[PDB]
Amino acid sequence: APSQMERSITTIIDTFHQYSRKEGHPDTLSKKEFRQMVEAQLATFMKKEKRNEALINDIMEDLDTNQDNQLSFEEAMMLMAKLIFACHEKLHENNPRGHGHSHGKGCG
Amino acid sequence: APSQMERSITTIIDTFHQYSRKEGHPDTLSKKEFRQMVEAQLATFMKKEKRNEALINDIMEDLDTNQDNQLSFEEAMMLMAKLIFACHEKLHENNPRGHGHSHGKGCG
Ligand SMILES: [Ca+2]
Ligand SMILES: [Ca+2]
Ligand SMILES: [Ca+2]
Ligand SMILES: [Ca+2]
Ligand code: NA
Ligand code: NA
Ligand SMILES: [Zn+2]
Ligand SMILES: [Zn+2]
Ligand SMILES: [Zn+2]
Ligand SMILES: [Zn+2]
Repeated sequence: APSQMERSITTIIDTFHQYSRKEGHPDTLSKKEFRQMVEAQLATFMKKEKRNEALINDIMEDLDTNQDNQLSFEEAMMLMAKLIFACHEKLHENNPRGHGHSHGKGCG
Repeated sequence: APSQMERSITTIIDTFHQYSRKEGHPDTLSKKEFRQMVEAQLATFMKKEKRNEALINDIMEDLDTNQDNQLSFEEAMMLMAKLIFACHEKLHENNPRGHGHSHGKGCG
């Protein structure tokens, strides 16, 4: 049976593929594909990015390290890593200790 | 609403926490916690690891880079990165092109 740790790893690759096969090379993200994925799959984690196209342009040029105007699976995971670490930090920030009660914000 | 890219990032941190808070430091994985997580959450991705304790010992000592006998969230993600990249490779291997039909193996 697939554990929830296994589904999360699969869903990440499944979601990258859902946007990489749309145009151009089927295993890389064009600008249109990456903006489409970001606006549709990272709308809460990147609430300021979806509406501010000026930010997606900065992110695309930082992730595209080999400067071929598309994001390989390796280049796109660099963002997924930064999100996981940032979500882990915020999750500890939204859950302070010593209050004597739970918090249910998660990360944003 | 939480996209499936957002749930996967949350479930990864939620699963690491489910095993890190059991004993010792609540944000790190002891040996018992990491073996417990691996055997319960990576049973298919690491089918040879769950039954072969000799492998979990190698993995624990490679992930524990600062040699304090526990895995921080940063040290444990190094494994999660290798799994994602290995699952992405195997997913292309299990889905050859040109057969004229789909494949449903995913990755193992
Ligand atoms: Ca593409
Ligand atoms: Ca590139
Ligand atoms: Ca612990
Ligand atoms: Ca350590
Ligand atoms: Na690739
Ligand atoms: Na930490
Ligand atoms: Zn791929
Ligand atoms: Zn409180
Ligand atoms: Zn934590
Ligand atoms: Zn076939």
